[PDB]
Amino acid sequence: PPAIPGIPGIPGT
Amino acid sequence: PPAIPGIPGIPGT
Amino acid sequence: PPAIPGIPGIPGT
Amino acid sequence: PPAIPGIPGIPGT
Amino acid sequence: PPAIPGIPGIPGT
Amino acid sequence: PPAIPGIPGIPGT
Amino acid sequence: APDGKKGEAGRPG
Amino acid sequence: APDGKKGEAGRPG
Amino acid sequence: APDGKKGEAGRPG
Amino acid sequence: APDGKKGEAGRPG
Amino acid sequence: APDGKKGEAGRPG
Amino acid sequence: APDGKKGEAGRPG
Amino acid sequence: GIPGMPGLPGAPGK
Amino acid sequence: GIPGMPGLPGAPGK
Amino acid sequence: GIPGMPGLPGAPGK
Amino acid sequence: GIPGMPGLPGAPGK
Amino acid sequence: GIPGMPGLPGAPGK
Amino acid sequence: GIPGMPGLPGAPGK
Repeated sequence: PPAIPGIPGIPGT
Repeated sequence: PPAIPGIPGIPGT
Repeated sequence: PPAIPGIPGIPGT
Repeated sequence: PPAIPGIPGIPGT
Repeated sequence: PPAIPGIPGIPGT
Repeated sequence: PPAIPGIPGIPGT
Repeated sequence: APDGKKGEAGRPG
Repeated sequence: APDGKKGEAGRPG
Repeated sequence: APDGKKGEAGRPG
Repeated sequence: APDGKKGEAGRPG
Repeated sequence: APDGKKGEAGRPG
Repeated sequence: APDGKKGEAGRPG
Repeated sequence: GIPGMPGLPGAPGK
Repeated sequence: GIPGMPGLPGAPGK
Repeated sequence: GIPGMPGLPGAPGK
Repeated sequence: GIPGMPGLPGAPGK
Repeated sequence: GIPGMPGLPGAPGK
Repeated sequence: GIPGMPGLPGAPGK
């Protein structure tokens, strides 16, 4: 089970 | 079927 | 034992 | 035929 | 001997 | 002969 | 085939 | 399967 | 051979 | 297992 | 051996 | 073992 | 099976 | 077993 | 068959 | 043996 | 044969 | 033999 990368965060309101 | 990376978003108008 | 990437730092207060 | 990465864009005038 | 990545630089004082 | 990555550019004076 | 996330565009102002 | 860290959203102002 | 996307240049002002 | 470096937090002001 | 592109330096002002 | 380049620190002002 | 990377979000205008 | 990458944090508003 | 990465977009002027 | 990547430093406040 | 990555461009002065 | 990545340069002060 090779690993999955994480999601980048958004700019704030 | 190895995976494909995602496209980066654009600067806003 | 393949290696693990490091965590990115946060913006300051 | 393994794939080739894309070129990053430049800052505008 | 597979290669090691380099360290990112810091913001200046 | 596996490939070598390129060097990032510097901030201008 | 775990594929990547697509980025958001910037906001206007 | 060592999985990656998810990023933080930006702050308001 | 799934190849990458090329980036956009910045806008003038 | 050569592991990566952890990033610094930003400074206040 | 497809090698990477080198980045541009920033401009003065 | 082709190893990576280390980044520069920022300048003061 | 190797997985893929995700993209970055653009910057806001002015 | 290959490991994954982590994400970036967003930018603050104005 | 390994796939490739995409590029970043430049910053706007002033 | 594959090696890992390092992280980025945060941005300063205002 | 694995290919390489490209670099980023620097930021302008002030 | 796999090669390594390079680092980024920091941002200037104010």
